[PDB]
Amino acid sequence: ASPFRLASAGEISEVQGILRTAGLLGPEKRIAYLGVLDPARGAGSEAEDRRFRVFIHDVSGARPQEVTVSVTNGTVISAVELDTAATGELPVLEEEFEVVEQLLATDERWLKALAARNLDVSKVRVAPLSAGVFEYAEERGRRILRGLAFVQDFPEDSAWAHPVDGLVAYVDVVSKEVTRVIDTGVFPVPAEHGNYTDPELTGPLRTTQKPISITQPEGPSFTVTGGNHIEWEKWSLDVGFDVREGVVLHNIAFRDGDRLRPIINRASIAEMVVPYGDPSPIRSWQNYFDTGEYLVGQYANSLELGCDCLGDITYLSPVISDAFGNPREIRNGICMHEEDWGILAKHSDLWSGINYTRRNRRMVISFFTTIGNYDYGFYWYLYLDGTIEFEAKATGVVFTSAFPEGGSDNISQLAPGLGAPFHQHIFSARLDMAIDGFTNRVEEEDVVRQTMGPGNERGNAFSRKRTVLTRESEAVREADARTGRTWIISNPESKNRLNEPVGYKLHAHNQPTLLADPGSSIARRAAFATKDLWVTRYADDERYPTGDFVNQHSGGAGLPSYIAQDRDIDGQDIVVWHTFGLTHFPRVEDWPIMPVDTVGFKLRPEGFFDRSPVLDVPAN
Amino acid sequence: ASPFRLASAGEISEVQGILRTAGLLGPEKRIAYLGVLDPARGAGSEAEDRRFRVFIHDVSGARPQEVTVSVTNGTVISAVELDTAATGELPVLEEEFEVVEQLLATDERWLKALAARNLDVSKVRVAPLSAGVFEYAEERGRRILRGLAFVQDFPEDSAWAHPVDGLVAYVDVVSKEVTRVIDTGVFPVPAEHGNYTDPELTGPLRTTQKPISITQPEGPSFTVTGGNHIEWEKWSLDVGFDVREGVVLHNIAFRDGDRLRPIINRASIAEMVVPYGDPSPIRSWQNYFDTGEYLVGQYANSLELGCDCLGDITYLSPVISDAFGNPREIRNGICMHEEDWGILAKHSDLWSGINYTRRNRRMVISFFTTIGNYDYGFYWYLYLDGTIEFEAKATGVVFTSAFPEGGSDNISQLAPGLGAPFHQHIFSARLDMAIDGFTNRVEEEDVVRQTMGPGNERGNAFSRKRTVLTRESEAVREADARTGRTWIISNPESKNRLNEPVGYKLHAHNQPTLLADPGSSIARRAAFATKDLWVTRYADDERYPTGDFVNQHSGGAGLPSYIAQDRDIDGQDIVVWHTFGLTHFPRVEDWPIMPVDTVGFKLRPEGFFDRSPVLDVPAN
Ligand code: NI
Ligand code: NI
Repeated sequence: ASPFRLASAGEISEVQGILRTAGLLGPEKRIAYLGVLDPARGAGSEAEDRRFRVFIHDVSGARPQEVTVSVTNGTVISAVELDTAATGELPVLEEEFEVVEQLLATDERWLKALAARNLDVSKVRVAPLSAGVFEYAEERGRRILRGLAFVQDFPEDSAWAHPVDGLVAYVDVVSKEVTRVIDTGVFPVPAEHGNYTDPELTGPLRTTQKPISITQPEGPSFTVTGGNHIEWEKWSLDVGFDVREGVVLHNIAFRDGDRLRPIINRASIAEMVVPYGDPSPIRSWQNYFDTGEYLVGQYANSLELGCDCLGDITYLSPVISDAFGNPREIRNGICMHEEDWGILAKHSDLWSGINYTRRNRRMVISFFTTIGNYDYGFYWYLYLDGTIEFEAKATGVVFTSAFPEGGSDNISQLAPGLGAPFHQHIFSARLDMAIDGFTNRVEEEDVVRQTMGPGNERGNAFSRKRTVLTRESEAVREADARTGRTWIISNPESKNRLNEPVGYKLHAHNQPTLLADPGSSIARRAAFATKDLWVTRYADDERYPTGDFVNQHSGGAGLPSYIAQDRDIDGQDIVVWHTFGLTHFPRVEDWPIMPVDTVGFKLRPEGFFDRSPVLDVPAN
Repeated sequence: ASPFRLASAGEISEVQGILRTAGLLGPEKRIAYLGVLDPARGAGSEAEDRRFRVFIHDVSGARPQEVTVSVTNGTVISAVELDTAATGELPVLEEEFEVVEQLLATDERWLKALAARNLDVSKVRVAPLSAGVFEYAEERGRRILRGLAFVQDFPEDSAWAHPVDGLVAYVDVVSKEVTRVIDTGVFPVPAEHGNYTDPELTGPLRTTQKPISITQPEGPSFTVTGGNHIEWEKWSLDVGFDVREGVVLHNIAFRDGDRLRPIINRASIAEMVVPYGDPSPIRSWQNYFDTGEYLVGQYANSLELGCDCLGDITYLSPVISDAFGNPREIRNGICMHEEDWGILAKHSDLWSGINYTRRNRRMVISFFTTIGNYDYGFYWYLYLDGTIEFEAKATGVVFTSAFPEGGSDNISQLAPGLGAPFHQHIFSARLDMAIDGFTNRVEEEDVVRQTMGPGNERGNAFSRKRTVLTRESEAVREADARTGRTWIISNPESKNRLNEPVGYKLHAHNQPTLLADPGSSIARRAAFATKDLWVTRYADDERYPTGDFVNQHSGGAGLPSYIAQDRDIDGQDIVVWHTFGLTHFPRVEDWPIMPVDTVGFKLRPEGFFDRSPVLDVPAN
């Protein structure tokens, strides 16, 4: 079918065979990542080559390998051994989750720390946390996982309510050694439970909510063909899914009359990092790259009808590979539906006597993932007027600690003795731009204030200025909410009827960027997060802002390296990388389970059309 | 019943009778403004005293009067004659709108200007606009309206497509004299029509949109008692309606257990200003205060079921006074409904095996108004988690001009020869705070970055700092998006279970504030718009950020005068005034009719509750 169709179970199986029948797949080999590759840059590509990229880990301790197979041709295109100390470790394997707790349970240092706290080892849950890169020389080259303990009073108890502060362990997951156990001192383990389904906590449930029924008696207005191709209200796109990025949007275009006009070639959340701002050595190394290290697509939930997605929902069940190369389906992992969006346009004109009102609607493509204590909803919206928007919804259970006696400048109190370390959830949307084709350019537009005087005697004038970003070395931009700064992506060789380059304007939320000291390890490893907007020249090997192997990578791996190429981006095939995130100082209201907090960005047509593209929407 | 109930037709008729009886409402008198006053500050009130404030205009040129009557007691509490040259003219009367075009139709200077452009006077519409305060000394003390011409080719033609640039006229609407006709030169009058209902422009209407039905089989979850008292999912409030302010929310409180806890005593949009940034003399005086000068409430549309408000809607039809004191009902002028709001909270816990998902909902209270070419929707939202939000939706037809041949730094092109001068739509939300009562304070909270070194060896630490605003002189604040600046309103005498003062945090959108030069007439008249947040000590006569009389009134009233009192606001009855707006550089997509653009703000609980207030929300 389409070269952008979702990976089939058969294709995953065929990859497994190909790797097996080559000595790449076997006994101590585990697939840490597998995903289909996007078609190469071309126009008359009438020869389909479905290729898959795989990261293969070796349990014995042997060197991992990056292999690209061709499923169409049943071949191995490349297979390279990786020097992980140089290029970074492979993505954390799901099967290594339990390992940190298991190994620590027989460690005398650990057991001693628990005994001192009178904690039963069988009730101590341990979180498999990414290690990052700090001052531990012995960790370079080794696949380390750090562990923080949470007491679980019983099977259905929420362990997050009972953090064990003053203690942290480091574990080499291949040699299976507890490399270290640090105990800075005993902290009271918070006693209150955070069991949000416990009637004693919830109280009598409300009986006041009457139903809100959302139906489509004639079915939805969008069509799904070729498994993942969507056609909706002039919009056209292909919904892809990657185990690392999650939902990826391909070929977003708009049928402007006779033309199917491209806007965005590929849209994805290429990275997601959660840096913590607690200077306690128990947590100061804590930075979770949910997308890069853990792979958010891998953990997508199976969304239930009527609970997660309301109304007329069309589901996609993406297929992924397990650690052995067998295909695993994520049933109902992606929701697709259209929802009413209030008033689109309205005017009651006195002079003409015409009263006009039209309703708005948006196509929604979403999924929800669970990464330990956090749960994130990723939502992509396409609007009738041409607006494209992304929204991330952060919920789950807050990552806890003990609340220090005498307070804290970096931790807030949730319950008696229970603290919540300050942190941020920072995202990177990778937008492979295609405004009316690939010849694009980006301009930074600032509102311009004018001084009262000659030519502006009443001092009421205000303007705007646009600065073209010509080389990558000038394409690392910061927000300026004060001057209403935005960035416009245009095609200098495609003019609208008023002879102006067609374009789309990116409206950012202007939330704070990475707060960590610039010389910090996280500042270097997640350099993308220190600036709001980056523009690079497209390159098939530049996929993530943090690089291909984020786990225990030293620093400067992605964007800072690409940007260093200083390529021409003025009227070229370019990619926009927008950093946006939430800064959290958890409140009592976030405990025991946090209500959704949101962040995102949007792009609106800016002289893309010759007039409003919604004049043909009826009153119905 | 409740002293916060909406004005009834009988009450308005009684005010008329009381005024007539007092000799204050003879045949030459007109009611420019009539509204019910809120109950006085207190507790033990001795029965009801429904009072109404009225601004009385005199068509014969006599001085207007401000009068307060007690409709309950049949008395005039006060009546004072106004010196308009000093304190400001009364709001524009609806009847004076038609006067501008009518008077100009027989003016020879006007006729000559039209003849020079070959325009038929019977086809030239004149947009009657507020005058402002400029260098025209003869205007001081007179009621002036300025006029800009638009050609209307036929009865149902949209005149905005055909602006007549280079011409403007000033008219005294009382003495009925054209004071000035300015013609700076002819400009081609744009020829394309902007008729969005013309099949020739719309093209064939889409047949692709299938229905989205939203119903509530068991009715809505909120209850309406006493005409305007709403109770929904723990929230309690009274929906009032004022002709100047539009929808006003009273006594917003949350039922936390046995306690009905107040949050906001009164919330309204106390002012709106639309300044233009085109330095052409034809439009450089252009600034309307839709709320203050025109009274947005009197122009509220009657909303259509299914079109304007989709779902199970409960309408309020507010009653206002006509120019003579007779009651007039705005049928279905306010929509009240609850809408589904996606996911509220979600977590799939590995350790406990418990998968939890809850849906969100919001109570919506809204109205839409039309003032000339603009249509604005005002939306207030109450969420399950305790969040309060306001959203303004700006639509209608763009205010046009000619597009200068050699381009423009202050006007954009929409169609051939058609321009759209740059402008802003700035709002002022007046929040009379009552966080767990009237003893409140405001703190400005900035995220704090920390330097790597002693105490922060890994350079990951980040904090927050809060500065209490103690006196009015230090309560005029600006946004700082870069440092995640927010403002927290707390009650220093009411502490949550963790012994922290309860509070609510205001999250602003950090959009650009007033762009006009600080020395401009508009910067002084709309002084409130130059700053993001102001905090004043409550006073019953400090109602609007611009004063009681905005029309043709210079600086001297409003917030700048209030603030000078430098009152104590640290743990006192205080009022928060938040400026938030849209900066518009119209684009081709905004022509022929503008798709909705939005702006707003929200307040989220900040340690107000002892834990999440939505744990009792059913699975459903
Ligand atoms: Ni968080
Ligand atoms: Ni506008």
